[PDB]
Amino acid sequence: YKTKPTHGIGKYKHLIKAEVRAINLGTDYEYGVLNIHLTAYDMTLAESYAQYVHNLCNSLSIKVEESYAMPTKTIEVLQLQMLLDSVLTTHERVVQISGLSATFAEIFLEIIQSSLPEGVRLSVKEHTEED
Amino acid sequence: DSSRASLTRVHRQAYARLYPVLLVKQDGSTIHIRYREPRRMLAMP
Amino acid sequence: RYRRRAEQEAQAPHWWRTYREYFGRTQQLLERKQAIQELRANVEERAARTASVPLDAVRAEWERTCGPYHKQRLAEYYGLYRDLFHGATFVPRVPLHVAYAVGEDDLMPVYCGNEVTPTEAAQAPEVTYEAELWTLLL
Amino acid sequence: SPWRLLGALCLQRPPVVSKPLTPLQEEMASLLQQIEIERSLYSDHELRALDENQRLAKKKADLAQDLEDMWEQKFLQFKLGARITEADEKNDRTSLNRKLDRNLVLLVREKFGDQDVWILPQAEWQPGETLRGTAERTLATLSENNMEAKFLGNAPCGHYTFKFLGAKVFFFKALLLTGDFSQAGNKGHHVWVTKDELGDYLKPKYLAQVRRFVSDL
Amino acid sequence: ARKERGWRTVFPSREFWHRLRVIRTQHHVEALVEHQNGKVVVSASTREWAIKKHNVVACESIGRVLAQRCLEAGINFMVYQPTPWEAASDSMKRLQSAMTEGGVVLREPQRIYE
Amino acid sequence: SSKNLGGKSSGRRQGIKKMEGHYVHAGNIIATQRHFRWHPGAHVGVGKNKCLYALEEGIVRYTKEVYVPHPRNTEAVDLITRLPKGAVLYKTFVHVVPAKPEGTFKLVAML
Amino acid sequence: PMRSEPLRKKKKVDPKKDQEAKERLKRKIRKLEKATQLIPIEDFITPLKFLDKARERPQVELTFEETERRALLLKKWSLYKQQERKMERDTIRAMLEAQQEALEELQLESPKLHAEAIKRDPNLFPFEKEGPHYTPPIPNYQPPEGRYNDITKVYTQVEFKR
RNA sequence: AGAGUGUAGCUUAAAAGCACCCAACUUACACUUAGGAGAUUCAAUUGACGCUCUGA
Ligand SMILES: [Mg+2]
Ligand SMILES: [Mg+2]
Repeated sequence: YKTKPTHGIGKYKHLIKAEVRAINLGTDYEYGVLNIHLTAYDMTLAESYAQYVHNLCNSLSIKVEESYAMPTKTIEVLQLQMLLDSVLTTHERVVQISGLSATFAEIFLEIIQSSLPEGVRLSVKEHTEED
Repeated sequence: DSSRASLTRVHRQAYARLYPVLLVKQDGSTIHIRYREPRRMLAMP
Repeated sequence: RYRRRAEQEAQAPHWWRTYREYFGRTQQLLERKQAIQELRANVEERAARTASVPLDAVRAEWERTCGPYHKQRLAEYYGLYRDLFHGATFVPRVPLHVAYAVGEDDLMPVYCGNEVTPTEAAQAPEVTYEAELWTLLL
Repeated sequence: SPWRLLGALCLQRPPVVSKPLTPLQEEMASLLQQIEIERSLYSDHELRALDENQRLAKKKADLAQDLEDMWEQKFLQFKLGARITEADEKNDRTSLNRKLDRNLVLLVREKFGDQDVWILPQAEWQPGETLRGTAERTLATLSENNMEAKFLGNAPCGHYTFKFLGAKVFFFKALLLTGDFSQAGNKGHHVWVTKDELGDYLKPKYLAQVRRFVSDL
Repeated sequence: ARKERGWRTVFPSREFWHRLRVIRTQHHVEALVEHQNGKVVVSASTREWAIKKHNVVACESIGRVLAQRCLEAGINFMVYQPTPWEAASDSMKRLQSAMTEGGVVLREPQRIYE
Repeated sequence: SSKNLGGKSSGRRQGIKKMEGHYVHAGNIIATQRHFRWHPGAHVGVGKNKCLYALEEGIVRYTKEVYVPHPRNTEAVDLITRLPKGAVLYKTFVHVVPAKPEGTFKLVAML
Repeated sequence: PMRSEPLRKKKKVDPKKDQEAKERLKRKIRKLEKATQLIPIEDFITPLKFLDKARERPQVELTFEETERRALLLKKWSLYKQQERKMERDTIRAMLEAQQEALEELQLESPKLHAEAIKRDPNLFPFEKEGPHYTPPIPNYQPPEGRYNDITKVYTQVEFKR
């Protein structure tokens, strides 16, 4: 009898995975694709906070999907005050996020707030951008 | 808790020296940045 | 991580069909607590970032404490208990140090599972076990 | 049961200055900057400090330092604008500029008829409006300031009770962007208190456990 | 005696008479010597409260004490079959160097016919 | 018009040749297959076209064992590392329980 | 080819209006190429001006008194980050448990407050905050004691009004 | 005042296994490799400290 009372014993594809907004009405809006943008006049401090964010999210099991970088700004001394010249540059980097709740929303912002270092800026938003 | 991300190296291989430069903003506030050409000050117009 | 989990499943009951079917104190921890705390300083953590670990003192510690538990395994793997006693295990708490004479010196010892030649075992072995009436049986 | 309807908020200023770094943290910045130097490579400062030097050291027998002290003299003439508003005042604890390295909470007083309750600022919610704007109406009225000041969340942070008719209190959270606190020497008895300073400003369990929604640091 | 010559798809090969398994964990490192049946014959873990006294230094310590015990158990030939990332781990290179120099050879001589 | 052309291949004759509980001498082909359906178990080999043969003279049994692939098998180690943590794979295997003991000690002389 | 399918749908027929959208789309090709923002690359990549000039500053040594010092500071650092992470991790632990009961109370008290609390305010979308600094100050780019870096206004131009 | 009790985070673990932390690779994460850290609330199943509860 081919099949058996042990049929389906090895099925490796419903277990594994295969191959906007977050709607969720009433509880409502369970923040979806948000790009938190880490920007600094430094390089190492900006990277070390994306370091801190990404490890924070996986600790809190809320999903991250990108960690890429916006490329670098090319500005001198802006010659608005013998006219001065020295190139100070800015290093921006993207951290994405996919899963958030309403009830973790204001809290998970605080751990980003309280731990945010010297001279860096965040900016949460939705998604319409490319490199 | 502004110290959690404070201390780090350069995580790259080939790279110039970065010096402890104190840039300072329109709002009066100064910041420890890292920059070449060790002007200890930079002032942004 | 999966190989750790998957080798747990091959000891389970498994109702279907398995290859295994056809082919199968209180002062003790208190003294040990200060022991590691004391032993964490004389390594100066300078012997970490290449210590030797003298085995012979360790062996005397092993034979007293976890000798007999371990020694029961070899007496079952070699299948003494299913030939000696028809099953019916025992855990030997008396450490039996038996050895034979290679002439004058040295001693070829017998451990639990060793190999000694019958040239060495012509004459009866020199025995000590450091315990207190016994019959010894070969 | 009849329940006494009452709302609240909690306000926080952020640290505008980073924390003074600990004695273990100060060493690590020294070692990490040391190891940054030796792995470094092709320095524009040292391309002109070592190897223009060897032609200026043998032209005489046949830049680097003149640019140094100019980088020191504006380092010297610029007196650093102070991080110090602690030892000068020592007393004006209702200042918006007292602490620089830690988060604060706004803290007021109402001599009640029944008790005399030192209060973490509250509100009352009418049957029409939300619980969320019930926070929002009180920084305008109860203290007469101009705090354009973002709120965070609609779900609250703290819930403690007192039943004699039962009462309730619903603690929220918010921040400051900037501060126009009008007429700071007002006798609406208010004060800007840290975590470490409200240990002797709270008596009761209705306020003793509101530390369970502050960032502890 | 027969080695189980099959199992060409799965890992590890179950063709041996005596294997060497090591269990790297937190706070400890174990080393088991097994038969084909899964009956462990000698062991040396740092739970033993005898080598708890006196990490890589913990790993190369067991290569000293267990190669002491296989000679005391008559076990002279081994097989060590690791994942290719712990074969290049600095702990196991010191384990095998205390094991092949400690007396046993980890190579399992051939099952002679004819 | 019948644009379709080519499907005139004959049947491969691939399947179990020695079913469960059969006596199998050493070298008999237990099964022939493509796209693994039965993996080798104890005393069962694999040839180039994935057939299964018996390595010892015995009796063939079929079990359901736990599938751990080789860590160089890069097409299927990523098969593991997308499973959730309760998961094991459970392929099926073909064993040969050997019947004959591999020899006996016999008197040859009296010397 | 949805970029050029507007083009020849206007090129084939040719009224007057069809010539405006075709012309504007050539601008709107280069508008979309400046609206979507593949033209830039990262400066993660190394300039090979840094390639040959590695051999300018190679000298290092190591000493046992440095090395033993470099040992324990990292262990104390591995100690220091370990407890303060736990303090941070019990902080978020304690501030959700003071959320979780604080939601179950009003949700089991009042059904109007039940629905009102689980939504939020959409001012979390435009949130942007700047870091703590070394100096706040009481002012600034220096008010005119004798120093300044603000752009001072006599014959007033930073902008065209003043 | 009444109560449930009680192994570091967790555990039909009994001084264990997982989690966790810092490095080194990775844009980062992950993996791996080198390390790091810890508990039976205390006295003879009792008695007595820590929390969480039911109080005013
Ligand atoms: Mg066909
Ligand atoms: Mg046909």
